[PDB]
Amino acid sequence: SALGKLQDVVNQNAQALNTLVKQLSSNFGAISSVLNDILSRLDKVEAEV
Amino acid sequence: SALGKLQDVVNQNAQALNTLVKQLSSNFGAISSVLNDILSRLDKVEAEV
Amino acid sequence: IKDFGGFNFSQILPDPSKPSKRSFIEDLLFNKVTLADAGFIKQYGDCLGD
Ligand SMILES: *[C@@H]1O[C@H](CO)[C@@H](O)[C@H](O)[C@H]1NC(C)=O
Repeated sequence: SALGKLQDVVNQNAQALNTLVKQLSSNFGAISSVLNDILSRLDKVEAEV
Repeated sequence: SALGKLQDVVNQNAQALNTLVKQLSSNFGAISSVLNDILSRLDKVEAEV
Repeated sequence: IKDFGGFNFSQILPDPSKPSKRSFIEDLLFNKVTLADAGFIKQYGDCLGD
């Protein structure tokens, strides 16, 4: 019984970690896109000035 | 046999988590450097204008 | 900015073709119900006396 409970806990933790990794990758892609757009706007403003 | 398999799974998960933490720290340092450079450029542009 | 795609957390038994091994451990049924003797334990012992 204890081994089954521990296995279920480990499986739940693994699923949670997979979801966390997916959400982290999505958020990092979004942040990278935002930073690229910010750098482009900065370069444009500097050139215009 | 089940205990050995579970121990191997836990060790693999721990190694993966360590690698994830290292990569996360590296990416956060990179993002912090990018944000610092962006803030410096913003201050410079504001002062120049 | 490296992507987090190489992190594959493995499970124990996600879907191993649904084995469903029936153990059915009958350890409680392994009791020794020993039979009694041929008597002369309470009847003869009380009938003989001294
Ligand atoms: C992890 O590996 C298993 C088999 O090794 C595969 O079925 C699964 O799709 C992989 N998951 C990810 C997120 O790469």
